[PDB]
Amino acid sequence: RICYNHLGTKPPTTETCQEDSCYKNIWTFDNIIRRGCGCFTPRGDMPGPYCCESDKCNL
Repeated sequence: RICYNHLGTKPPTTETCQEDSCYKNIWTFDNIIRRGCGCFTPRGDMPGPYCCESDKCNL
């Protein structure tokens, strides 16, 4: 659905996707935070990223 596509420091913008969820985690590759659609990959208690089930919910 419409989730946030803001990339850590990159310019923050929303992005429509298929997963009604929105994943926003600090773990990434070159940047740091990344808001997308769905949940992160290593879901668990060790990591503390942010997944959600609403549009633009990972702001």
